[PDB]
Amino acid sequence: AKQSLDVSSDRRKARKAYFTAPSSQRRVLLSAPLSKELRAQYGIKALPIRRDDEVLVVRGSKKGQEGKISSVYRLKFAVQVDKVTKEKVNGASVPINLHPSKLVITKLHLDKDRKALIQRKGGKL
Amino acid sequence: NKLKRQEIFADIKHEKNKERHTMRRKRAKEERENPELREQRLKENVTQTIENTRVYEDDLMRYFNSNSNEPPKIFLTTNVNAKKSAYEFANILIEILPNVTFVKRKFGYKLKEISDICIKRNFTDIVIINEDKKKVTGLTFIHLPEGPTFYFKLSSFVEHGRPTSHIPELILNNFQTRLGQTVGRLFQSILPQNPDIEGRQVITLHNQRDYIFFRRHRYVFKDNERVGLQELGPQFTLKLKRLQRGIKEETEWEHKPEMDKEKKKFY
Amino acid sequence: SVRKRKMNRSSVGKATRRNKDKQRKINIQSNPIIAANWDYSLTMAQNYKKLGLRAKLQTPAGGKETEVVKKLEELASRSQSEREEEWLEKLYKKHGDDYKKMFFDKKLNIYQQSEGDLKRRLLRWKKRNG
Amino acid sequence: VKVHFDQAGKKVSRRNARATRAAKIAPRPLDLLRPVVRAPTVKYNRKVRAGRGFTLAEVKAAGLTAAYARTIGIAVDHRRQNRNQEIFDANVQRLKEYQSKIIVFPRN
Amino acid sequence: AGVKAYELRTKSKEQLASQLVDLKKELAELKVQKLSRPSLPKIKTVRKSIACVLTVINEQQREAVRQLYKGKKYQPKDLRAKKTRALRRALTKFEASQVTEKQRKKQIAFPQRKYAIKA
RNA sequence: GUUUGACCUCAAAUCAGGUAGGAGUACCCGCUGAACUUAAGCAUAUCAAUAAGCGGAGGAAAAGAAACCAACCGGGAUUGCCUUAGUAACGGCGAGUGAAGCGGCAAAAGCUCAAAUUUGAAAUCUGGUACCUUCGGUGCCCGAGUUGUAAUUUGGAGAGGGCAACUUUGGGGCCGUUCCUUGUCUAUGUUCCUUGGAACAGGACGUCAUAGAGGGUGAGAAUCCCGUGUGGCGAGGAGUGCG
RNA sequence: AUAUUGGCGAGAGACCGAUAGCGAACAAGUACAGUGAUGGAAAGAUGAAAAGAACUUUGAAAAGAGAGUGAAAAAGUACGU
RNA sequence: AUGGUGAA
RNA sequence: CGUGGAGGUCAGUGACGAAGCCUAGACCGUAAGGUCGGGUCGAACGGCCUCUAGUGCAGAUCUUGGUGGUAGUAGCA
RNA sequence: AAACUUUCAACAACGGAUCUCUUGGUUCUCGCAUCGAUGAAGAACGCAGCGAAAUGCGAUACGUAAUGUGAAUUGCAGAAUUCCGUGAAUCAUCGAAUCUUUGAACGCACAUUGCGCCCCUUGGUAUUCCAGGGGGCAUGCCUGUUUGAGCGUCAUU
Repeated sequence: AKQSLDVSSDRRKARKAYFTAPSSQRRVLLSAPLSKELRAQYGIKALPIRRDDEVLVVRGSKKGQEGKISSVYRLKFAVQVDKVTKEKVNGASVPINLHPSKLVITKLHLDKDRKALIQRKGGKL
Repeated sequence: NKLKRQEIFADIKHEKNKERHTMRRKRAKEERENPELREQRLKENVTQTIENTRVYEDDLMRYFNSNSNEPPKIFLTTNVNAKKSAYEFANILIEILPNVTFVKRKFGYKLKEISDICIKRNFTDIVIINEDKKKVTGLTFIHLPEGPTFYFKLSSFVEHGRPTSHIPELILNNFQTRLGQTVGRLFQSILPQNPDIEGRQVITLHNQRDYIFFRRHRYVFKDNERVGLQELGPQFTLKLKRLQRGIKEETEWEHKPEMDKEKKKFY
Repeated sequence: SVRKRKMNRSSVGKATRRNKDKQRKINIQSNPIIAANWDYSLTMAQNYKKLGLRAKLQTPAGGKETEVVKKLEELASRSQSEREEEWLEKLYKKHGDDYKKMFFDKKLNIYQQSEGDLKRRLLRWKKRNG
Repeated sequence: VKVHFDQAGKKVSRRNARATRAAKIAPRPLDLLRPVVRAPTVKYNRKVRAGRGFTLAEVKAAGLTAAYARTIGIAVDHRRQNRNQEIFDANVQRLKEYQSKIIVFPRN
Repeated sequence: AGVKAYELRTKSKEQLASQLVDLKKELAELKVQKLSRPSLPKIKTVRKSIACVLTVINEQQREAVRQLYKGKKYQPKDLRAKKTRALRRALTKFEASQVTEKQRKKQIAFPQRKYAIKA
């Protein structure tokens, strides 16, 4: 239940806020959960997603298939996983737009600020 | 913005056809001078149909299926409390199948109790037609000893041939799959192994998908490498289900809608 | 509206202000003893009755000591200039305690102050000194 | 045609206003100590109501000064007069009781 | 690709002037070479590099003017705080808090006391 | 002295420092002011101390500390609400017009000049300039100002002194609280089966709840993601409210 | 304390749901008309993802035919029902 | 009627 | 009797197809209308006890949008 | 009989009703005070690798610097980035910048992209002149400041 007077439970305001969100807010909105192995190691449930990290697809037609994220399409609220590709009729390859809630991270890409992000959220690298 | 979108893509579609075919008129003109240049196009550029892109013993012959040794007697029955169209359908099977007896099925004699009678009376196969409503829908061929049993679904029947008393010649198409040639095996067995050549009657069983079409025709030979044929007999479409393996106890294939998802395979 | 239509359309953004929670939960600011003994879950009038102190001195329209002792606890707990002192030294050594002579004097008592003024200041002088 | 839709809104407005005045004027009782006054006109003279301010006379008889009275939160009126004797007695008793209740904090 | 701001802050007046001449000429060269190319990336980076150099140069003039007008009354209008018009009028903190001499005595003699009412 | 020097007045300058215009306009303050329409034609009553026009402000404005209301065992700045009341009163008594004091409440806060001499000392202020801890302080110079700038007084009086063996006493930093802006962390199934392209659906089995508001995710998701709920850790500012 | 159809920023509704609701949910005070003051509309929805129909073939073009993608084109940028 | 725009 | 929304209830119905749309289909109600089968569809909806209203159309030289007969006619100088 | 006309049915057309949706509107409530001669509101000319409106911006031109976030942008093409860091981004924040021609519009002017003046000036010996760069020159009124003028008044052995 809503207790605060600051937050709004309006549908119209909430849908607008989401669809007209900037790239920085869309980084947080495109968060993926970690697999049970990484959750056991790092002691953290979910993180925002980036490029050079591996992933396993849980839900959809491409069920159980895995790979490494090529590009976070923040405009379309999507990731494009390499080797998870729909072959066009002309022989060309087009990547499927997956959503990061349906994905699960298997192997993170640890940078300096990424290490700091884990340490902030109560982690142990 | 539909009003913007409508004009932009209508013009683009208009632009593309001009460009597509001006390329092709130049293609036509270069092909007039050199026939060889056309040949290379046909090699690289492929039509890529579904058939092209499909996603990929002797003791049996006698033991499960009827051979050319006896006349096979086929116990044609109907599902309980059926109406005019089922017997109208039985009259079309009364001609095509070799030695049919029609049995009016009067409530009870569950299934094994039937098998006891057709052991004593010594039948080879059982065939049963069923009705949900006024249309015919399902057809079930069973072999009486051992029990290899095939279920089928009919979605087409339309009725100018009027055939003779001469016995028709068999023809089958596209049974590469082993499950396909076990159904091809059924229709090799269940239909007559007599073919009297004269009378010129042909029964087909074409299967280019998982759908099997059976038709009858009249073939006329002219010596100029061509044959003519007129439509005769019942129009028909079948679907295989089950393969119950025992009399009705076991399964081997049983169609689900979990297929159709592949768009290919074809069993 | 004309101007509001542009502000929703622009990529400047709006000066978004979330200040509705702060309009209710106001912190007390003017007394530390109260700052410790003030239940914010309670209202204004309920907090006063909990303390002991009166919230209203008039008969209110409509219907309806742990801390106060600590206020009584905090209730339990000037010299003269250099010239003034040195000037009073001159008067005392000259006359002694003759205030009539002291105020009829011209040279030392320049500002013609009364007997009561001079003697009062001498009493304060006799406290800090001899 | 005005409609008072904000009856509920403005009560919450006024309550929060009192809440702020309570937060800023922490130990003090929001309002000043007003006198007790006999109402005018034959119709209402039986009624005794809250007056505006005391008087220099009522303040002087209580045992405090006019300028000091305002700093301790006693409303003082200067145009009101002390014609009645019973009103004068009631107000003096009201102030003396108030002076026994007050606890004026030191300036250190 | 392109210049960095912090690198240009250490440079002199003449060095940044020299860098500006280099970048203005280089950009003028690529505009001539624009007709030869269907696509040219460097034209964007150089434009922004000129802009960055000009910002550092202009900063150095303004900080120098502020140094020569170090804490003296009535420095130029282009260096004063913008705020708004009404706030450039309207009494200052000192001017508003400026109280008459009588009221200061009355504040000392009788200040608004702090009190509670019960026990 | 047929020079020269005080002032007063009128000038001047691309000098120094300022400031006024215009936009917006719902509310407010002024100024100006119709007609259709109502009583029977229309001079008042009546549309209307309206609309348009004009001028001027602000976060509110305006109003306001009585040359007030009352007739009482008196009230006591102003503003607003309830009521007084559709009452008094006016109106070819007709279209009708339409208050106010009292009472209940909301909110409450009062004061500054001009007025008789600082005359034992213009005690005052502007500006320039030099420094300083710069919404300013100080030194120095300049001007204003006696045709009166400061202190003291405003009827509630007040001042001059005398007597109390009377009583009280400024201001500046520092770290906190507080207020504003902003960042960050904080629970629990993607467990099986069915159906579908897809599960967020049905069924089975569990967890969290100060979180089952809301939104997203390939269909109705507390438990997938963001939030929500309760808390915590900060950063940058404001500030005289106090510790 | 009071007023407030403007501005700035929120929180809401037994409101309207594309001939309604502001004139305007969209290249809207736009297109356009008037010498000018001014007057001033129409127009939302493919799918989950363009996977927007490759490639063969009919025609200078305009459109078709085979063939394919998709759960469905019995959803085709003339696009939900 | 008010206020404005145009005008052999 | 019906329509939009509200409270309550039916642990109501519903991708195994809600709503809508048709239908030489069937049943009920004197009727307003209600219910069901078939076909088309693709996501919400209904009965019951109450509440509420911008609630029911054949007309207004009605408003808006669409489409005919006139007509391949007058006409294109 | 066919054709023709009409009626019904089926399948196509035409049209956009119905249903469902909704980054929109309307109304109510709450809080706050924030435009302009430091040049606003408004108009015009432009600016992106490829753009119509919209949005942003002013020759530093869909931006520059600063601070935070931490690795995209994406309609298409093409560059990038050392990605264990001064750092991708049509990101957020926003305090420093630039800020064309105008507009209360402000050098003089009428509707002249003309008509100039002064200061500072780098270059073409620049002593002549020539060119470039940069800041000013509107009106009214206040406080001054200053060179004056005035038989306006008085003083003057």
